Amino acid sequence: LKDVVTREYTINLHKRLHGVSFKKRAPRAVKEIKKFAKLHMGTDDVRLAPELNQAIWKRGVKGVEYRLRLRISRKRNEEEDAKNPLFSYVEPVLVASAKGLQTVVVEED
Amino acid sequence: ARYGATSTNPAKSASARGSYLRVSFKNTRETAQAINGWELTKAQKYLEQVLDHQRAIPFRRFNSSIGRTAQGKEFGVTKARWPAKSVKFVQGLLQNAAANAEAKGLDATKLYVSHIQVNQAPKQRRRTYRAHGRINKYESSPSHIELVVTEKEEAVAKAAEKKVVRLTSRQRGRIAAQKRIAA
Amino acid sequence: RGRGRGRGRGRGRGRGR
Amino acid sequence: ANLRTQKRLAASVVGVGKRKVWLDPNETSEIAQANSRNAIRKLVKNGTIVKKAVTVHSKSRT
Amino acid sequence: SHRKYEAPRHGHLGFLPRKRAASIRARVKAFPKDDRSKPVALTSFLGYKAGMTTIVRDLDRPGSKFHKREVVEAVTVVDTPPVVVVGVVGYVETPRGLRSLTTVWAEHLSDEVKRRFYKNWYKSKKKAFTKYSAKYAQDGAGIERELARIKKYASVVRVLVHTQIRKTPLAQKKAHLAEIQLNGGSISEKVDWAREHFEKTVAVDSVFEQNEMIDAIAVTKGHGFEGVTHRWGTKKLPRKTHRGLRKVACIGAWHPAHVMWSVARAGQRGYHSRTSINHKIYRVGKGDDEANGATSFDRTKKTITPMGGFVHYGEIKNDFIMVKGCIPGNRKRIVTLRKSLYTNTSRKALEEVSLKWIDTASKFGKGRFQTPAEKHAFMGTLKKDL
RNA sequence: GUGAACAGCCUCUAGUUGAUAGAAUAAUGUAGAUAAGGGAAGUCGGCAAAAUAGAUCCGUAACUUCGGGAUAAGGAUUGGC
RNA sequence: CGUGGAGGUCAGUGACGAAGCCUAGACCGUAAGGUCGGGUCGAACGGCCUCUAGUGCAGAUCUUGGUGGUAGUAGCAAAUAUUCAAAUGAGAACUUUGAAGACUGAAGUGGGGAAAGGUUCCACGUCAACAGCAGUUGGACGUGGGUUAGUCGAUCCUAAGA
RNA sequence: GAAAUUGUUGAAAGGGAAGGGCAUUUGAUCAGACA
Repeated sequence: LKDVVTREYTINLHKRLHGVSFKKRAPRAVKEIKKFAKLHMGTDDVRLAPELNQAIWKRGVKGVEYRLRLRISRKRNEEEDAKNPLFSYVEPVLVASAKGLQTVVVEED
Repeated sequence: ARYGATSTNPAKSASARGSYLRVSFKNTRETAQAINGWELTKAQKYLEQVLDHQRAIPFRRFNSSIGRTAQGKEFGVTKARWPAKSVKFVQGLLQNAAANAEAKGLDATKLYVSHIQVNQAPKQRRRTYRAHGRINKYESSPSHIELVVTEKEEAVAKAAEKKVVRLTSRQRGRIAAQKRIAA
Repeated sequence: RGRGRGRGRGRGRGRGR
Repeated sequence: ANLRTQKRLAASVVGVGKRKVWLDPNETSEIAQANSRNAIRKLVKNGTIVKKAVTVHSKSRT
Repeated sequence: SHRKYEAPRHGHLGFLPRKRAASIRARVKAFPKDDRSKPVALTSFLGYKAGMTTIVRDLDRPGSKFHKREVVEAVTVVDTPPVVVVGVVGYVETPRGLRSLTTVWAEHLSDEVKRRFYKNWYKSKKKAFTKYSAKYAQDGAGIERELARIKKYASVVRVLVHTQIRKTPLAQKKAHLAEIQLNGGSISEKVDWAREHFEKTVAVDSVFEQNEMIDAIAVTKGHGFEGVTHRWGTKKLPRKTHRGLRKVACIGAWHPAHVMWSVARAGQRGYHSRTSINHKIYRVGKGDDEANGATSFDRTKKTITPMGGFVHYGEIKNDFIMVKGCIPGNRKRIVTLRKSLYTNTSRKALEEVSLKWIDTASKFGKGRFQTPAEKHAFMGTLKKDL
């Protein structure tokens, strides 16, 4: 069931970085998003866009936003047939504030 | 040549070895003892799960102060680890030993590992620096790895010893007394 | 040798009288 | 590739430090072929290497 | 030589070893002695600790200064949904002790009881008690022959009950099975009382009542590995102490050349089985009646759950027992309430407790309001509602 | 830039991002901290820690080799517009 | 009884296997020891009558060399901090590039010299050893390239002195 | 290409040491005379 789909999620990143060291919050937010994409998509290879890395590191190590609006798209794997046939690409969504939005399935239009 | 103590048929067997490999001797011995006697097709699948931390290698002899885990319940032990460096070397000889099988003409569905042996190699010497201007040794423990895969066979050997009968003069007259009376 | 391994001079340690 | 030596030559040719030398990541094939200082001047002319102007230190609050 | 001065022992030596309990449900080591004249009734009950609140009541204690005066006391709230009898067990007397003889189960068992017998219930075929149900397919002689053996032998009879976990806000989904001894007379009537109660529910007011002194049996809240300073309460070393100060200086003498069992050492703290006695019942509430938190002196329409519900537990919707004082164990823990083993007449009991007010403010902070209508009256109107 | 200041703190030019990592957050530690009421009852011993702290104005004893003691002791003020 | 060598002898043994080594295999002697079978090995060795001595080891905190238990244990925690993508490659937490976040805060982790080191400087190729993890990288390994003065110094003068 | 030390295989034993002496059982193994 490859069934390539693209959805837009809202991750509560405030409750995932609770009681975390101030010099490890931004590095651990990268690891939490890859864990977030593994649960909802099932793929093991999760690629984060460099623009989304700028969003996490916007306000230093101890400056991660409480909520982030993401866009996770599941694609097909190429270039010498790695272990999984599908991977997840996570992109940021430029909105005013990610406060009050739910999951919306974006069709391939 | 000149392998270890093997009791298999050399015609239906294939061998491979590796010398002066810079891997831990204690870590390699536990992985060799956790794979001996297994089928070759199940040996390669089990070693891949160790790299993914799905199954663990049981430590039986060199297991002092090792942290215990829940993955040792399969082998009935408490202390187990995941020696990833030694598995990548052990599975590198399993691929080489399996490749020699089709060259000899062995069907891969029946190969099981029958003999695997690991022993110490000459050490590589370095030095560390301690307090009060002292110098101690700082050495690696390499190992020589060798293994033999053999085809599995069934129904081997009937026709045991003949068990020659020794009878005395009185016992022959006793066994001939029940014969003339009953069965 | 170094600042450790102190045995000899002492305020109230070994090698007294 | 290894463009460590190309960034050192481009710093002295342009006249700024190594922190202000920019190399095109999509054009990394022909930068590795520039081994001399004469070829480094050639890449600046065609925009392969830019100047990467200074960070603004405003004195408006002062 | 002598110490330098005499000092009391640190800790109690009877509570040893301080190891982790063998189960999350504490065992009932003793039961009240049977009286043949009394009717057949339960000796204990099973419930879940919800939380704690505050009660205001009149003190009736002659010779005291607060006589005909109001006092505040801390009480515990234990959610006690009705338990279901699923079987009976008989125990015969042996020179080596008590020995179980015959266990007879009910014909139909709910999925909560079957959840207890499986560790992988989602993967199993749920075949538990399937061939045992064929004993009821006949005229009933297979069960009756096993039941008539309990009337002749088995001088001690215990009943099998389980909690209704689906009636609680917990997400644990598995019933707790336990043995409760029946205290009555005429051993034949004990198994007739249990036979009629198969697949039947008994409430909490049929076992306990108002102003009754009971005992609480539960497992202490765990704390993991703890040092010797908090596990035993030993004196801290001075600030000048090298190699640490939260330790014990002298752990023993030269002779005997061994560490004694009576010295304080670091180890596991908490998660022990404790039995607290002499706890008075202040309220026997109902789950089918509104205004559980109401009183004949307050008259306001409100139930016992605080504002926003109990912290980490939820809301009470079943019968409950209010117990004065503290109860071992934290919230969401299975507890076993047991009647007293002796008749107490110290005048701390035998008094009729009539409350005046029940505190129901929010336990998630410094609550200022009891009912949601009180918050709207004091604060008037807001931007969100209007 | 702040300020008396080559003090501490932040930034520009310039230079680095090199010190084995990952996962959890038991005891005991090392380093940094906070504590109601009492205020040295602790201890060989105020050890350690805490308090005081810049500037301006007021005020300043015994004693003295008349030079000092003296920032004596003890008080008040401090932003922004 | 045994060891190294010497005189005499057994017209001694031996590449059809001397010496040595291994052998819960066998025999003889109270014992020190001697003999045989089997395996391994490849060129010299023994019995006896006498001579001779650097002639017999479990110890000397013995000497030299080698190897263990401890033990995959102690430990690899100062100097605020790294993250994403791409490229290369058998292989990338560590290489290169881009982007982001930071630090040294100008008595600097900046730019130059003296003493000292001596090719560490630069390029290409390489990853067995070294870089107490790793490594495609390196002050590493291999092969080559590089230091241009009438004005900068030495050279000259004298000081304490020699 | 010995010993210390180590791996594999085979055999045997093991309730807070192991090793030893006398005697026998059990298992393995060996010899003699067959005159």
